[PDB]
Amino acid sequence: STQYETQGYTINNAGRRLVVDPITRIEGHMRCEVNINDQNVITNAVSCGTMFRGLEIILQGRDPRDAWAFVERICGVCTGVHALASVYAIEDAIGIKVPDNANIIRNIMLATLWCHDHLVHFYQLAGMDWIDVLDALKADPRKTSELAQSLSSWPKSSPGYFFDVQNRLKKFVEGGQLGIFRNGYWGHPQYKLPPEANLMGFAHYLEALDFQREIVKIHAVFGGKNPHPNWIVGGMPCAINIDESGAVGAVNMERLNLVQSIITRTADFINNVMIPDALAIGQFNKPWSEIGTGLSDKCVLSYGAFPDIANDFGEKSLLMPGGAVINGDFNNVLPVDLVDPQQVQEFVDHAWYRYPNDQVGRHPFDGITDPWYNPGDVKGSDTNIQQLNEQERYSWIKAPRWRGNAMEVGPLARTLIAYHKGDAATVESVDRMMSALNLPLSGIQSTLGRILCRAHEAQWAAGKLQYFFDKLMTNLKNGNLATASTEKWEPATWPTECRGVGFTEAPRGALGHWAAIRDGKIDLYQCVVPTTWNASPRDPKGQIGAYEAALMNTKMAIPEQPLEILRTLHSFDPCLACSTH
Amino acid sequence: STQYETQGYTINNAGRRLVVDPITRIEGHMRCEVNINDQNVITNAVSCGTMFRGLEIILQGRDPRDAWAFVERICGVCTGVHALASVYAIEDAIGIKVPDNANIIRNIMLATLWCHDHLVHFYQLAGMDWIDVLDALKADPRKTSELAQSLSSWPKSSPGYFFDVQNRLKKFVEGGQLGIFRNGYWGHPQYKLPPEANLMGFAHYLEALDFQREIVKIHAVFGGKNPHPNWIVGGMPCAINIDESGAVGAVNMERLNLVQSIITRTADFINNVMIPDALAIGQFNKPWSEIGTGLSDKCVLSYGAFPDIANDFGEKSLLMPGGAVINGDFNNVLPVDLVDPQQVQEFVDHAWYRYPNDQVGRHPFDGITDPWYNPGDVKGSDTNIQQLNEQERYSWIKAPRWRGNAMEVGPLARTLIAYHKGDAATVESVDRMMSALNLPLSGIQSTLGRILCRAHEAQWAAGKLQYFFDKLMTNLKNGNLATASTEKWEPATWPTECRGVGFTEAPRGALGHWAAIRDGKIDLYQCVVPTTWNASPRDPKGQIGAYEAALMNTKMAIPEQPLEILRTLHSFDPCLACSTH
Amino acid sequence: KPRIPVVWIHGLECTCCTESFIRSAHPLAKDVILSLISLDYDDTLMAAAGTQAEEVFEDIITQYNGKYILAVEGNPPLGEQGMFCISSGRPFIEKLKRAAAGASAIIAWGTCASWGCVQAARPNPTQATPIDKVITDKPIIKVPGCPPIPDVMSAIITYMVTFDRLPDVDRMGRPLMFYGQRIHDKCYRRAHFDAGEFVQSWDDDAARKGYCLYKMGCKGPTTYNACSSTRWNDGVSFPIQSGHGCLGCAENGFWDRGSFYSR
Amino acid sequence: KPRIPVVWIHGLECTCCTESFIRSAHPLAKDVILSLISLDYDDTLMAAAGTQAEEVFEDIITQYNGKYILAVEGNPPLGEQGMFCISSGRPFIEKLKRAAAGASAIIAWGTCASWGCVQAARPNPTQATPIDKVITDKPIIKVPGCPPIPDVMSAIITYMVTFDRLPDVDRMGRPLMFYGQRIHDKCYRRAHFDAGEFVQSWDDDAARKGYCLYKMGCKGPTTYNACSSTRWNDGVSFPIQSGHGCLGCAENGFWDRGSFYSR
Ligand code: SF4
Ligand code: SF4
Ligand code: FCO
Ligand code: FCO
Ligand code: SF3
Ligand code: SF3
Ligand code: F3S
Ligand code: F3S
Ligand SMILES: [Cl-]
Ligand SMILES: [Cl-]
Ligand SMILES: [Cl-]
Ligand SMILES: [Cl-]
Ligand SMILES: [Mg+2]
Ligand SMILES: [Mg+2]
Ligand code: NI
Ligand code: NI
Repeated sequence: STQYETQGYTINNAGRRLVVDPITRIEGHMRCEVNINDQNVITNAVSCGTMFRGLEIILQGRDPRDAWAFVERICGVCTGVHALASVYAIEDAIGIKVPDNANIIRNIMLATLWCHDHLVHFYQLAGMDWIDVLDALKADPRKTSELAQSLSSWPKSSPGYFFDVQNRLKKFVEGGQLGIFRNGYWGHPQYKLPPEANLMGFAHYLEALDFQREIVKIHAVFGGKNPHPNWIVGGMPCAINIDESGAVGAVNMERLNLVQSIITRTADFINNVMIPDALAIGQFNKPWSEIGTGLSDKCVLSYGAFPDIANDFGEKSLLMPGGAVINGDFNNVLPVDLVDPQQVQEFVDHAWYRYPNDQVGRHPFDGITDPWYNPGDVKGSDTNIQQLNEQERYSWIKAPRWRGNAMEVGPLARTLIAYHKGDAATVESVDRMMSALNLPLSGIQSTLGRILCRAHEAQWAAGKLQYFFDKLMTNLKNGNLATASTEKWEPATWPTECRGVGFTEAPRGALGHWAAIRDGKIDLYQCVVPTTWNASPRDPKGQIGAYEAALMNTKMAIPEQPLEILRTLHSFDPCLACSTH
Repeated sequence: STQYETQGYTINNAGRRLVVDPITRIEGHMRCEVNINDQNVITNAVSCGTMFRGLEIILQGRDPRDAWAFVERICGVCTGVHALASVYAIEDAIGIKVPDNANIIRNIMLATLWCHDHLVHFYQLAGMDWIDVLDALKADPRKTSELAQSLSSWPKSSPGYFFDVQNRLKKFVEGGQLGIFRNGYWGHPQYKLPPEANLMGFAHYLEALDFQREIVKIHAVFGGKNPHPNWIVGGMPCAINIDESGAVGAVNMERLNLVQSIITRTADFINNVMIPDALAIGQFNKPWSEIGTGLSDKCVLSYGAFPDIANDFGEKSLLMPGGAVINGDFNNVLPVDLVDPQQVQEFVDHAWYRYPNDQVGRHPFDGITDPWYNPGDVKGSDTNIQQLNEQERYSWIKAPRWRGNAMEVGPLARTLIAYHKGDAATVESVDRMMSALNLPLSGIQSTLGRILCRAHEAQWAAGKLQYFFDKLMTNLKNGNLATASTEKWEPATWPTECRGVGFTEAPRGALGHWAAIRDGKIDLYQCVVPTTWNASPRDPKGQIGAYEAALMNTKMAIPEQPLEILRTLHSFDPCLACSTH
Repeated sequence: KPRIPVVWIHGLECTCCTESFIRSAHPLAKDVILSLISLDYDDTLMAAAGTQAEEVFEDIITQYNGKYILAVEGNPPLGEQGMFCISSGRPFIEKLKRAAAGASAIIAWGTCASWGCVQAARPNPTQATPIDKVITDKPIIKVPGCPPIPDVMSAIITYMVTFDRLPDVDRMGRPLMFYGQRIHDKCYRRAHFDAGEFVQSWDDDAARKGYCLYKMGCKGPTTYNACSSTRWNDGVSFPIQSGHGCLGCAENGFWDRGSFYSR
Repeated sequence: KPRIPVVWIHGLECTCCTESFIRSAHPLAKDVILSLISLDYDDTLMAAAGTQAEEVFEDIITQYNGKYILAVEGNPPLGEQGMFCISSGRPFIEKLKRAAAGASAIIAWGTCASWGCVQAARPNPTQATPIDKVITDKPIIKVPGCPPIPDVMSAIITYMVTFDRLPDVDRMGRPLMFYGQRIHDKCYRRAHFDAGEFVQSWDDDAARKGYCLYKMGCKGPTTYNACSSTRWNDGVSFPIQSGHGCLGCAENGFWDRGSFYSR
């Protein structure tokens, strides 16, 4: 057993080793191991991506116009965000400018994804870490109604409703077919909601499971289908026709009416169901404002997103701010440049990849994806990992760093960046939110904080959906219908050799695609994805990533039941297919 | 002025005349006139249909296979019921038996219509006679929540919801654009709901306006569209394919799944919104259990409906019983034969039609539709009527009688027939309903009763929807897919001369189509429609129809404001396009 | 801000267009009435009857003269001095003319108002006559169909409110947006038509595979509407999708073009 | 009354098929889970993780040996001794084979489980392999598409539950009900294909009229699925309706049949 110091942590692999494989209520495949000391406190944390597909390899030799369709399939949870990054990257390489309505529609696509993804994460992925579903069976329906009505104007709050929900759960469990509730952590002492709050939460789980299907109808209108809508290089394929013959073959007034109806319902659900539930989880779990801080008080990163001026990716255009904080210095938000080779680099000394020199980090334009399964001594075999060896290579996830710093990305990161750049709406929202909880600002830098920021982002995005729709309708009133630029559609119009970067803020954090085009085909295509940052393994300096750091120093009540580990990991919304691509 | 005695009434046209033209919150065109004595009691009532189109004339010379499509357009409110009666009539004439699935799907189409039509009538047509909309502005949202929650398990009951509904109404009226609420009867002493019940009812009006659009999706699946779905002689055109190539081109498992979803939602809305509102109106308006009795304690008629044994229209088959009561003898439910020339007859001595002898009635196989606009000695002129002359011709509605008797038809009529025939489900429902209001069974024979029975029937039909759906699925499981019989589709296969009767129970009561085919063409096509019965003018004996009787002896608080007249008329759910065709 | 005044009157009709309107899925008819328009007169839905209804009618067309949209469902009969359709003891046509005179624009909802529909089919006993043969001095937007599609009706209204203009129309006054193309030009069974794959009798193997309905009398080839694209009832179906040929119900005279089951 | 046990496992995948499943409009995925099946194992949605999740997996496949449906999303990679996809420290393929041995039947959700999908596209770095090349002794229903249509997924489930049998399949193991016909055989733009009316560049006049997307690379003519009939997201749209050609995403090897924008 060894011990070393990094980022204010003592990494100590003495003591009992705990394995959680598989991590569930995530997308894709993850393994986590920790060591706990005699006080059942985590002294070592090991983040492991247990899948790889190799989209960066598959994309070589493809037509750049096709690339979005391939990379969209990096992930069906954050569906569309890779298509957006791709069309951005190819447009940036070739020098394509899209029409305003294409840009607006793309921002609608992204905001719709934020709303949908954040809502499903809150209920279906993270929720059962905080709601004791089985405890709901002990709730009083009238007391449940009273609680719900004290927290929200949401209509669906009758005692009879809560009784009906409870009775449905009772009949579901009675025969012993507990399905997704089988062998859960129910009764764990870290479950702190009263029974009425569990019944309210569970009811909302079911409402959200129903309601989420409606949100993506926006993607269906503009993008054909969800999951995995369609896009083009040069804008979007959803041609508009309001007032001419054949409007039946295009986005017309009836189609836009559908979109508006979805937007309103989406805002209503998020504002009156998800937001109150998030605050209620805060109220009953305040100690989790001091657990899982990890890198969120040291190093956070946003690239920024939602350019409001078409084809302008600058600071005055992006509605969601970009910037980096390092060394806990939130008074100096630094500018990010994705072309600068000294900024974003990926290391593979602790990952299953070959580099000519594994002691140096490679900017994505110099990226290499050469898979090498080499787990070394894992107390078993190459085909039977009993204990990863975190002193060597232990993951299919590359290790991204920014100026050599290990960074946290995602909703909390973005909230902190916007807050410290002085975004008025963010400042006001955060201050009000932490006031309502009777917690200091610092309480946001936590596992609880990640959940609160995610919910507040769902609300932000629902608001932006309306703003974007209004901008679209304004253009249509002014007779501006264009949805595609085709000046540079034909390969004969492209530079023989060019490269570009497409970036955005996906639901989980900062996303970049780096593409190099040569002779009409993709020569290089490298992706660095938010969960790649967060779930990162260590670097040559032994610096730990956001997940490992957040798990460090965490108390477990019951080592055999990893509820605290699940809470912190789920708070980051892990997407492992994204992380590995 | 004259006075005579009929059916226990004193018909006296001395004293002040009141005219209500147009009658609103009905389908189509009606004029009502009454005389009131010094005590503001109606001593005379005059029912006048103020429209005619002449479908019975238009159908002559048409192909019998096309008839359903023409007569469907008798009415867009009771949409589909005339198509059903038409295909029944032509099948009866030609000797066509349809496959079981066609029969089940037709029963689904009819039950769907009962649900939709009854729901919309309750809220959008009758509701504002009972609910004081402007009084809802004075309600306390919390007391509204408490009221609603005391009456129902329905989820949408929060104080915040009722506040939001209340504020929507407040904003609607704030600019002085009161729309459908302008110059209403608000504040009339006969408005008896407390403000909280008004706000509850108004919230439900809005919810019902939204929800009704979903119910008719069942019509869209089986019949292509609503309003005015499609049908065929020989069954239904919605061919079924569950498990074979090209199921995408037919009624498949996904289409049946949609139907099931609508059925469950329809039952839930009726049972938890409409039913408790009907009872609440009952609780606050018990005196109306003794107003508007009319013929409902003397003469009531049902043909029966929903044959459960395909192509069997006998008593063992019909799920909704047929029968006639006369002379207030509910102990003697008499069988109805629609071929018997001494049973159903229409008179026109007081209607705008020509008969060879206007002092006798004609069975529909001997029917004549020879329009003759002759209002005779009116106050005013034939193009500017100030007062109809009810001593001569005063309506576009023919006067149907059953064995010479004036009959009431519709939900109350059917409920009485089924109750006294000993239908277990009807007996239980009525007993439980009248028990909850602490009213005697006789309290159903009233304006309030007509509304209670309509809500009852909506629940009954919602249950039958599931029953029929289950029967259809049972057949499909057994490999029984057939939806059309085509061995007699071609005109050359029909009798050179034949006649038939198609009958059912439409939402408003007993419907009959009588058709004669000769040489491949419609020779005669006579409709007798439920509102023809209820809104009937007088016959040679001076016998009054159901509306005129129900209005007799009615007290009016304010002569100039016809709220009591509207209450009683609306309770029968008048369809004037139906009545006149 | 005030909402645009709308006066909705009814001649000879079955009320199918009113029912279609309240089916609207987006925007909901509720939201149309509460938030997009001021539905100031409508026999089907209004609280007031008789003299109170007449007062509403008079007050609205006077106070908002030159400023309301007139929606017409149904048609006036010229037979029997117009008393085949009587309103307030007078021929319906007088109400139509009075309403029309003060309107900024007229929407003829449905085939009845646009062309005649079923009452005008042979032998037209009442001499039912479409609105534009009576009102000859105002813009009339024809929205045909029996009835028109719910979401087409609401989209036309939202267009007028959002864009502050009438929809552009074809030479028959139908909105180009929804009536510019034929049913058959956007029919999902066109592949079968093109291949000679036809239903020949109901519930044959062709019918069970969703073959073309042309030989069963489908009039899609000569009918302009949005039924095969926008579809019906929040996109759930349309006549052809549920196995029945198009009747031609959006077209002038469609009742008298021969059997629905003939070519 | 007991619900049919379902074990849902995940190989190499993007989780689009799971996401599609929860989009189901009728029946709602809620009601499928609560009332129609017993979803006894599912990494995406289950409470239990790690050893608790292993305990559920082992108990279900033992207790319901021979009686559970195995749903598979994604595929096994044969490269690096299977350790391109690791579950509980061992190759995913071991978990697949254990689950398969006890299943009464297997549903291969999506193009991944059916054929290979994007990870199997040239040069297939992981040697991703479809389920039917590994499991050769069990009924496998292929439900291809990237992902399949939500209401098709739920319809197949309800069919299996209601009718107590597997759907009948074509020669490739796809349910005839939804894969019997080509996109192009039920496409509402076929009229334009027949007439030579094609989009030639994005947002051209043809595109604004809903013309056929064949010259923009639409692979509808060779692709079997229900997108042009059942459509996507409760009938709201499908790729072609929103102006993009079919990619061919239901067909084996569709990623490697040339550019999506070529013939
Ligand atoms: S079903 Fe009618 S509209 Fe469709 S292709 Fe055939 S003939 Fe044309
Ligand atoms: S858009 Fe595609 S599927 Fe439709 S007709 Fe054209 S080529 Fe065929
Ligand atoms: N959000 C998201 Fe998926 C991840 N990580 C991407 O990009
Ligand atoms: N219900 C109904 Fe219409 C009437 N009256 C018919 O038939
Ligand atoms: Fe909507 S009223 Fe119905 S008949 Fe044909 S349009 Fe007329
Ligand atoms: Fe639904 S996992 Fe998504 S990639 Fe194509 S099917 Fe695979
Ligand atoms: S009958 Fe009418 S509803 Fe459409 S499909 Fe034909 S125009
Ligand atoms: S791309 Fe796939 S989703 Fe349907 S339209 Fe083509 S099979
Ligand atoms: Cl009118
Ligand atoms: Cl016509
Ligand atoms: Cl798995
Ligand atoms: Cl493939
Ligand atoms: Mg990468
Ligand atoms: Mg008649
Ligand atoms: Ni993802
Ligand atoms: Ni009617």
